[PDB]
Amino acid sequence: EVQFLRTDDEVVLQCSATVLKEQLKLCLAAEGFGNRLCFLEPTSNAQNVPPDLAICCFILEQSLSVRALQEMLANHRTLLYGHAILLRHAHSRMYLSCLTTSRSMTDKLAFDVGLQEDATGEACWWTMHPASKQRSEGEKVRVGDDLILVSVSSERYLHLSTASGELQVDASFMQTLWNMNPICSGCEEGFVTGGHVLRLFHGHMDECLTISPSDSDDQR
Amino acid sequence: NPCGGERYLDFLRFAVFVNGESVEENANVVVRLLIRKPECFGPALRGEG
Amino acid sequence: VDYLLRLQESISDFYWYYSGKDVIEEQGKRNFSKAMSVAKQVFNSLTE
Amino acid sequence: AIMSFYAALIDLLGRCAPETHLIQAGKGEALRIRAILRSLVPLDDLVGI
Repeated sequence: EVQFLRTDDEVVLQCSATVLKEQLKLCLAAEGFGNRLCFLEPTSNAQNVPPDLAICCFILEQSLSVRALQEMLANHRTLLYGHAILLRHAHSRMYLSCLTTSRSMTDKLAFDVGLQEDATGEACWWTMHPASKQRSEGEKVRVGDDLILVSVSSERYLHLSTASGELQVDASFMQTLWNMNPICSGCEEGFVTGGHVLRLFHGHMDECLTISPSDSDDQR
Repeated sequence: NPCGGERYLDFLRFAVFVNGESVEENANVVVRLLIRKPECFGPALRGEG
Repeated sequence: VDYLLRLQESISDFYWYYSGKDVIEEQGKRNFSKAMSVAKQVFNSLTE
Repeated sequence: AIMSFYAALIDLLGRCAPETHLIQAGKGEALRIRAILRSLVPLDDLVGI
């Protein structure tokens, strides 16, 4: 059976761009602390240069229907097309939202996309829609599907802007197809998994593998 | 085609605005459809250029 | 089955609409009765 | 014709604008629609026209 995305799953929002007649895969990323705006980390050249995947991981905290979201705002579940999802940055724990500020010189109607400290408001919620009619509203979102995200607050698609030389992500009225590639679904207790930060101890010697202190003469 | 655009905009105005007050349902639907099809706003309001 | 799924989604949406309100008015009750009668007929069809 | 089309479009959007009583009641849909209209039409452009 095809894998179905579920809440509490780490995912990376991925888009494809053609630069110099070459397909380039980019993942939505954000630092969170010191920079709330989202950029795009290329991942096609992974064999030669590792991507900074630490900041590209988002957790599907919660998925709701539109009416349920309206009621909740007024006051594991499989993702279904048409529902509203709440993406929380794994590192900073700030929620992906459609910012009111805009810095896109090319597009006047576009808005910046960035992280938000709190989940309050309708800016943090995004609605998934099928990219093609092969899927229909109410169908479970299969892993590897192409979907378009529409901001609830601004009614703007999550867009890849190639107008300028740089590739940038913004909320505009032009739609971009996004792939929600799973990173992890559920880790059984006590087992190591990729993307975990850990210390490598020398057996049980209490010795750990480490680089030299800061300002060392070996340049660390 | 500004002339046809104006005619259809006039019809949409009559559809949304009634007796000096806006009809909320029709206004919301019309706004959503217009934003979904940005070319309705005309070349000037088109975002990219 | 597809029509039943559509009807279930509509009923769930309508429940979400009325969840906040303390009491369902007569029009809401009537729409509930119509939707649930249609759902009962569909369930009987599947059973047969 | 171009000016007539743009005037008709702005008129239609203004009509689609939510009502003041809804805005005071703070209805989410009304505030969202007003924000969308404000984003579409800058105030400086209206003042200059």
